[PDB]
Amino acid sequence: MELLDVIKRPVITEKSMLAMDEKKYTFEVDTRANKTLVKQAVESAFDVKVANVNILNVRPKFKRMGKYAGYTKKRRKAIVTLTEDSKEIQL
Amino acid sequence: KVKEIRELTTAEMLDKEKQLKEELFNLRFQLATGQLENTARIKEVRQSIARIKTVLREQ
Amino acid sequence: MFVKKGDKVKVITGKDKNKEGVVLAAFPKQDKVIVEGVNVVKKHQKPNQAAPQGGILEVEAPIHVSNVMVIDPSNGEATKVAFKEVDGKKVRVSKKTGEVL
RNA sequence: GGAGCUGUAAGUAAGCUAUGAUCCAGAGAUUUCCGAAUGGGGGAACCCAAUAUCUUUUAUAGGAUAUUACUUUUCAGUGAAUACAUAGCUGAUUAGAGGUAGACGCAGAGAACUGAAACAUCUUAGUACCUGCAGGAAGAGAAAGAAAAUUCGAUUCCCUGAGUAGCGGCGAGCGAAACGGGAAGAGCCCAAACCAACAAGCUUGUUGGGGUUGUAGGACUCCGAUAUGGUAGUCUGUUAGUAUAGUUGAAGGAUUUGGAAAAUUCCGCUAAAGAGGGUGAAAGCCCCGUAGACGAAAUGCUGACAACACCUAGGAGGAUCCUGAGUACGGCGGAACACGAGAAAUUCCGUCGGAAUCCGCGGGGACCAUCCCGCAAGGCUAAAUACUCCCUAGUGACCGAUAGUGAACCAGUACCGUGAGGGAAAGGUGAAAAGCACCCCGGAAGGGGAGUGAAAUAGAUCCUGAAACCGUGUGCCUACAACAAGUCAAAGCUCGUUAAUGAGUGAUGGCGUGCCUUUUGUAGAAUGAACCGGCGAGUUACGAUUGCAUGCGAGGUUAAGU
RNA sequence: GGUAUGAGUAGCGAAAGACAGGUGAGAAUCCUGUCCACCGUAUGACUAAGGUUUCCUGGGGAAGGCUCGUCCGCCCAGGGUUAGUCGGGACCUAAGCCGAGGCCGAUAGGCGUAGGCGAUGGACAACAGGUUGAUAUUCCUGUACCAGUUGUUUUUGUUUG
RNA sequence: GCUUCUAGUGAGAAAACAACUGCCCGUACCGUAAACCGACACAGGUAGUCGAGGAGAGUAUCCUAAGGUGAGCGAGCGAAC
Ligand SMILES: [K+]
Ligand SMILES: [K+]
Ligand SMILES: [K+]
Ligand SMILES: [K+]
Ligand SMILES: [K+]
Ligand SMILES: [K+]
Ligand SMILES: [K+]
Ligand SMILES: [K+]
Ligand SMILES: [K+]
Ligand SMILES: [K+]
Ligand SMILES: [K+]
Ligand SMILES: [K+]
Ligand SMILES: [K+]
Ligand SMILES: [K+]
Ligand SMILES: [K+]
Ligand SMILES: [K+]
Ligand SMILES: [K+]
Ligand SMILES: [K+]
Ligand SMILES: [K+]
Ligand SMILES: [K+]
Ligand SMILES: [K+]
Ligand SMILES: [K+]
Ligand SMILES: [K+]
Ligand SMILES: [K+]
Ligand SMILES: [K+]
Ligand SMILES: [K+]
Ligand SMILES: [K+]
Ligand SMILES: [K+]
Ligand SMILES: [K+]
Ligand SMILES: [Mg+2]
Ligand SMILES: [Mg+2]
Ligand SMILES: [Mg+2]
Ligand SMILES: [Mg+2]
Ligand SMILES: [Mg+2]
Ligand SMILES: [Mg+2]
Ligand SMILES: [Mg+2]
Ligand SMILES: [Mg+2]
Ligand SMILES: [Mg+2]
Ligand SMILES: [Mg+2]
Ligand SMILES: [Mg+2]
Ligand SMILES: [Mg+2]
Ligand SMILES: [Mg+2]
Ligand SMILES: [Mg+2]
Ligand SMILES: [Mg+2]
Ligand SMILES: [Mg+2]
Ligand SMILES: [Mg+2]
Ligand SMILES: [Mg+2]
Ligand SMILES: [Mg+2]
Ligand SMILES: [Mg+2]
Ligand SMILES: [Mg+2]
Ligand SMILES: [Mg+2]
Ligand SMILES: [Mg+2]
Ligand SMILES: [Mg+2]
Ligand SMILES: [Mg+2]
Ligand SMILES: [Mg+2]
Ligand SMILES: [Mg+2]
Ligand SMILES: [Mg+2]
Ligand SMILES: [Mg+2]
Ligand SMILES: [Mg+2]
Ligand SMILES: [Mg+2]
Ligand SMILES: [Mg+2]
Ligand SMILES: [Mg+2]
Ligand SMILES: [Mg+2]
Ligand SMILES: [Mg+2]
Ligand SMILES: [Mg+2]
Repeated sequence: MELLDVIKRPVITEKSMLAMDEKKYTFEVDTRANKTLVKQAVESAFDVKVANVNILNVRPKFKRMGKYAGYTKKRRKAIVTLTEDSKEIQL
Repeated sequence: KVKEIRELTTAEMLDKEKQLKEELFNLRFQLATGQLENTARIKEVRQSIARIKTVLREQ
Repeated sequence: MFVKKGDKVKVITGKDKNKEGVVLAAFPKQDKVIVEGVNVVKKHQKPNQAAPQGGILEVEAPIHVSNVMVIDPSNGEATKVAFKEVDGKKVRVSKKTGEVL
């Protein structure tokens, strides 16, 4: 897959916003991307230097509307920690 | 559109595609935040990339 | 449909029979159309639509397209529509007089 | 194709479209992962590699694309015991591997309940099931046939023969075939003799020629013509048609009723169109259509035409040669033939034995003779036949939501089950949402107004709205009475009708043990029903027979089929 | 299928609660406080399986909860699971399973060699504290370890190596 | 896995220090349970670890610690059974 397709979007939440204060950035990533790919994708997309990437899988969540019930899509969340002496991401 | 894509050369179409993929990356990020107004742009860009790849294949 | 947005039509059946108006919008999939000043309804709206009183709004409801006959612009009379080729452009002809549209 | 469009699904939002959008049809591109799956593994939709090239990083790690299963066919290369070899091994090449339409076909294997009023033969059945192989059809098919009217001339299927001949614990049952009439029709290639070439160890293989059968044919030897006819050949083009989008397509206005007209009345008109659907009720003339005329860039399919390919010799001679062997056939054991071993021919399977070959061989229901008909042990073959998961257009004295598919509705779903598997319920506001602004009680729910509407006692649990069941009002009766509860007689009171020698209630009096089933006999202390509603049981096909009816009558009548 | 009868009857599932204050339309039943009481080889603390969002936060009170409900493992709306070192894979094998060729067999298939799969066992590198409403040997702080990579300096070996 | 041995493989090796690289899956929560198996927020069933004090042989017993709990109908009355 292309590097520009690995990173889907940022994650903006109370937890991710807090983590930005520590210079780590949460993204939704392609479910098939390993944390090394994410590191490479982040660096090429933002010119930053990445110190560490932590990565989790998010299970699909049960939801219902009216008479219909199903599941939200599975997601893959990558927390990218930038090095010191490095540019930050500005989303 | 298709007319002007067929005018460009192979290298230009490869480059044109990478410019669109980046714009698509930015649009997704602008959509994730409350910063994207013309949300119809995303489909426009996706189909423009599709049109280029279709043309690339029929050459 | 044989009637089109912007057409001048005459209502041939309904409560508003013999009224005339312009087609404000056409609904080909429903075979319905909206005509100015025809089939008005009094709608009891809650004010959640940027109208800070709610009020009872008067709007035009659609009517079936077969209740409307297009008006002959050159003659002012309602007429059935024929399709004759002019300049290679397929156009609507007034069956009654032969005028176009 | 010509004005809207961004599905169901609104809503906001943001957009597209006369530079032609959405939409429609033909042709292409893309087509993640699992799944035969096939690089390896695996608890399907996941994990882990090799090799090559590319890419990321200073680099390792990372990423991309390609190739890599197994067996088969052919070729090449390597290459054991083991001398040459062979096997193995590596690569290439080639082709299969799974799924279905729960149908139709052929083949292997193959029940039982059941019937026989028991039951082992028999029957159910060669059916169900399982498995293999298919093909659009399959199978069969070009006489070692049917016959003995003298003849017919491949096969298949339909009518008939006929419930006949037969088979059968001669029981129950099973049950032909030929002739006759139809549908459809079509015929052909090999093996062998012999000839030629090549290769090998005079034959002994390969190739090509030759040859194809029963009034026997062919080889062979003679002469004589290189014509004439045919085809179940090919992504050979060309052409036409056709399927898959479409275009065009006549003729009505008033009046009365109504919320609305298509109803009504009045006069009109159109019809190669008075099929049908929709539209505010029931429309030939408002809409979609219909009859009719018309249309194809593209891709299929079909038919011709052309091309090309492939088949197609006559007559006379018999000296010799050929004409399917472990075959035919026989014994034994099974099976198939309607035919159950029977007097059992014919066909096949296993086992053993085992021919002739044209002066021959097989069949004509044991067998022999005679006569007649055919020529096995090699293959192929259209049509008439079977079936329909799907596609298109229709049809119905078929269903109309307890029906009709299990499923009209997000159903093979929910739900049940470890699993195979079982398997529901559930349609309707209105013409249009015009889906009740606003007010009032209430936390809300829900109501009351006010509105919308023709109608809301059409307010979404929404058409109609039965019954059981629950309640409110009250005309008459009821607190000394033992009552299948009604019926007949009857005062009093309260009412007034489909106006009838009326209606409701009823003190009191006479008489009186439900319904059904099953029984000699049931109120039965036998059975069944809680109640109400819906659903729920002699039908159809083919045959037999009788009555009635009609037609014809010593005659009556066709079946398949066209 | 609907609705009765029994009935406003049986039952409401092993146990201690009390009061004050609060919240709220409404509270025996929600919150807070106080005392009281119960478990304590546990009714505590972990964790495998199994479940699969039930976790957290903010709202809600139709239904579910055998009463009630302002509350809930319920409903609505948002969020939450971070590891070279933990457990599993890129390590190993047991039982068993699969099985190239192979052997056997009406079909289907059965068995089985090489080769594999397969833990419940073998092997294997970090810990303490802190931090959030919800994760932590995973994040952070401090201090480590294991495998490998690039470079610098230092030594010694270049085919009698 | 590991440790040895040569056979083979070899031009380079090792140490110190500096900088740097290290993938996939699980990791919420319940878990002697109202969140698992029992149709139920059901007196049943559910492997392993830790499991304190006094008296005590003890993980028995009684009462307690850390910690957890008052268990999803109540109010009266104080008949028969
Ligand atoms: K597989
Ligand atoms: K079928
Ligand atoms: K039997
Ligand atoms: K019997
Ligand atoms: K055939
Ligand atoms: K018969
Ligand atoms: K019998
Ligand atoms: K020939
Ligand atoms: K109309
Ligand atoms: K009509
Ligand atoms: K064509
Ligand atoms: K016989
Ligand atoms: K015969
Ligand atoms: K014969
Ligand atoms: K109504
Ligand atoms: K009453
Ligand atoms: K009486
Ligand atoms: K009895
Ligand atoms: K009941
Ligand atoms: K009751
Ligand atoms: K709450
Ligand atoms: K790990
Ligand atoms: K283990
Ligand atoms: K965790
Ligand atoms: K002690
Ligand atoms: K103790
Ligand atoms: K309680
Ligand atoms: K009492
Ligand atoms: K007692
Ligand atoms: Mg992780
Ligand atoms: Mg695979
Ligand atoms: Mg019997
Ligand atoms: Mg017309
Ligand atoms: Mg009329
Ligand atoms: Mg028989
Ligand atoms: Mg014989
Ligand atoms: Mg024999
Ligand atoms: Mg003859
Ligand atoms: Mg055929
Ligand atoms: Mg039904
Ligand atoms: Mg009904
Ligand atoms: Mg049903
Ligand atoms: Mg009514
Ligand atoms: Mg109703
Ligand atoms: Mg007395
Ligand atoms: Mg009295
Ligand atoms: Mg008796
Ligand atoms: Mg009785
Ligand atoms: Mg009695
Ligand atoms: Mg009974
Ligand atoms: Mg009682
Ligand atoms: Mg209790
Ligand atoms: Mg105690
Ligand atoms: Mg104890
Ligand atoms: Mg909670
Ligand atoms: Mg909460
Ligand atoms: Mg309750
Ligand atoms: Mg481990
Ligand atoms: Mg095996
Ligand atoms: Mg095999
Ligand atoms: Mg082994
Ligand atoms: Mg360890
Ligand atoms: Mg926690
Ligand atoms: Mg945890
Ligand atoms: Mg329990």
